[PDB]
Amino acid sequence: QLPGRLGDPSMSLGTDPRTDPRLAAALTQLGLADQAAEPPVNANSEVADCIAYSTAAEQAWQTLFAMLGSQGEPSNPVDVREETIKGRGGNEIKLYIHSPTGHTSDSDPLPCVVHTHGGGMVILTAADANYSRWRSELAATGLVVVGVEFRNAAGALGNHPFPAGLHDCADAAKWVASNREALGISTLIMSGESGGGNLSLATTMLAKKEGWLEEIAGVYAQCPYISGLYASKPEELPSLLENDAYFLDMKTMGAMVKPYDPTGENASNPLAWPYHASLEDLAGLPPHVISVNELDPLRDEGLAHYRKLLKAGVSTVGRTVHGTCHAADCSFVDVIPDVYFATVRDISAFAYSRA
Amino acid sequence: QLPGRLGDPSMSLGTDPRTDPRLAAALTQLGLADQAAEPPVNANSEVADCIAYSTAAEQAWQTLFAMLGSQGEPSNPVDVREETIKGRGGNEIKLYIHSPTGHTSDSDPLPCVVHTHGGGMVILTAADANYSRWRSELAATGLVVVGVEFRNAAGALGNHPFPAGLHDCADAAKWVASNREALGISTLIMSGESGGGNLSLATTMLAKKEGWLEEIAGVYAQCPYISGLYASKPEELPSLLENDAYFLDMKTMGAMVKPYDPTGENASNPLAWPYHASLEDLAGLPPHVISVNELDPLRDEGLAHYRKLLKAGVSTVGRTVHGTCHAADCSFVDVIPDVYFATVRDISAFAYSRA
Repeated sequence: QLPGRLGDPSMSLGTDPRTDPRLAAALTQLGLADQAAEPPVNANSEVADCIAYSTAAEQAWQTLFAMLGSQGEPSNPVDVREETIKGRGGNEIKLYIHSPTGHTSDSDPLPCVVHTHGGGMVILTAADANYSRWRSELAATGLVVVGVEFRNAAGALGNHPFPAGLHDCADAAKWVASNREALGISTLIMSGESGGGNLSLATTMLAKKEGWLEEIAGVYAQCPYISGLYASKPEELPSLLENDAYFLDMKTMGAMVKPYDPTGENASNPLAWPYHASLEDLAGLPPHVISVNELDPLRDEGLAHYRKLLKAGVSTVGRTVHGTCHAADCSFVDVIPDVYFATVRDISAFAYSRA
Repeated sequence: QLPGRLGDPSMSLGTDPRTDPRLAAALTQLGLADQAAEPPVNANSEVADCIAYSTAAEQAWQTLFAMLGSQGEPSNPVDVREETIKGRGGNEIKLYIHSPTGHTSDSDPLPCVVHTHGGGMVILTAADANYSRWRSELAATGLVVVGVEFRNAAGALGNHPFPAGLHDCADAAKWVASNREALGISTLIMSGESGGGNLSLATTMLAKKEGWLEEIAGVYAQCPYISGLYASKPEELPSLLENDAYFLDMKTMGAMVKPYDPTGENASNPLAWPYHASLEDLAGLPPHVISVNELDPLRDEGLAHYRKLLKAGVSTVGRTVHGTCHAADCSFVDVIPDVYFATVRDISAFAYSRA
């Protein structure tokens, strides 16, 4: 039998023999083990209706993710402070700066992660408890972690289509790069998951285009949401069928593409959807790690991009995190702590390896 | 198209779109990118002929690994010393002990890895350049690494069938566990690849059987060679077909099973072939990481074991290393250094996480 829904169309995260049983049990309690429901909007819906749907959904997702993340704290003490910087267009960008307690500009410099959160570039915020927890767990390993509060296509921080969020992430990375002494940092890597994996990849491609690529020492992109092809069911990406409605569903994602690119004119623009990068777009980029989730419909576009990076001559490591739905290793610290912390340690070790 | 030879029976490491192109290029120059040849012996061959073949094959593998493994040294200085201990039956077991230069019994204790090398439990030695390099690279991250020179079923260190090598690995681990102060170590994990993945898993199961399980804080098993089913195409293990003759040839491994278990009486003994463990056999084991290679015919038995460990309630992380043939991340340091060191960092971080 072929895996997932290729072998059994009725299969779900709750019934798939590949799911980590601890995660399956937690998903069942959250109502997320069964196949995701069909949404009232899709890729053919009007932009305004796609925006409204995403905006209406945001709080419920925030509530769910927060409870995964608010019930504890890192083993080592961490400080968080806020800084506001100016975007290229004059907008104010909030940064959440996480560091080990006692770390100052007089300390031995630590590696830095510029963190770009998920939510499909459309919803969720850096202030959300799951993302704050993630940045603090990273900082606790001996890192300065900068959480970018970038503009979103919808929701509380909307409504700002591509390239607004990308520009904010780029401007934040540039600020970090020009404030190394003040932050007490050595090198800088971009990292994030899902829509944030997209933004970390795209920020680095943009740095190349803008002549500041040397500031970025590496990229650790988790479960990247990078094809934009969820409405088109491309044959080259079987995971879209195999794991459809495993937390994420094609129809919902197809609707969520629209707020990011309302005209559709960026469907093959690598800065909007990195999966579409040419070798030339990637040439000369610093080392990358691409980390995908086994039971994720986005798995194959992440792995395809991993292969593209290699073809372009980029130093690239590719990792599948087994037993996990989309982004589970970024959030489910109370249920699969071994998996969660394996990823935290991997990202931190990678950051250290670039210094 | 289905992946690898499932979609195209003529596919090889050299033509598979999944292969890391750096690895593909290196294999092509070595003449090892094409499908591996049909062996002169198989599972139907007399045991004596399988032993003779295995013994004859050892030199070719050693020569290949020597060139991959001796051309450099760790970034941090490492000392190596030798200690000889007594096995339970009275044989002498050589240990290669690698540590950061300056590390003594008076230093702050470091985590320890007891390393069990590959070679299908039949060939290769701890003194081989690739294994020495691996242990030194691990030590360079801040570890004491103990390389066990266990008895083999064939070759220079033969001919000792199951359970000889297993007993040697167990006895080495017990010695390390009884000499923590002298070695300057905190915790110890078992780690190794392929046949050494088997031995690390089996050593830990034997510790459970013998009541000294508490001494082992974790297990990091790479590309484990654990089913013993290479002659038969079990349908639950599609990778055996998908990636057959990618570096490893399954008909060949069917022959190499025989020196380990000449009577065949241990084919479903979990201490010889951990894939056959029951849920009760695995209950109570300490945390595991199972790390498989994407383009490895052994991939699926490793992943199956990962899932069984979880079903038995063991804390388990599962990782696929993409772009790689069997064990490539353990040896091809000059060709895919980012992948090689990603694994070194992962093992070390796991060891630290148990202390």
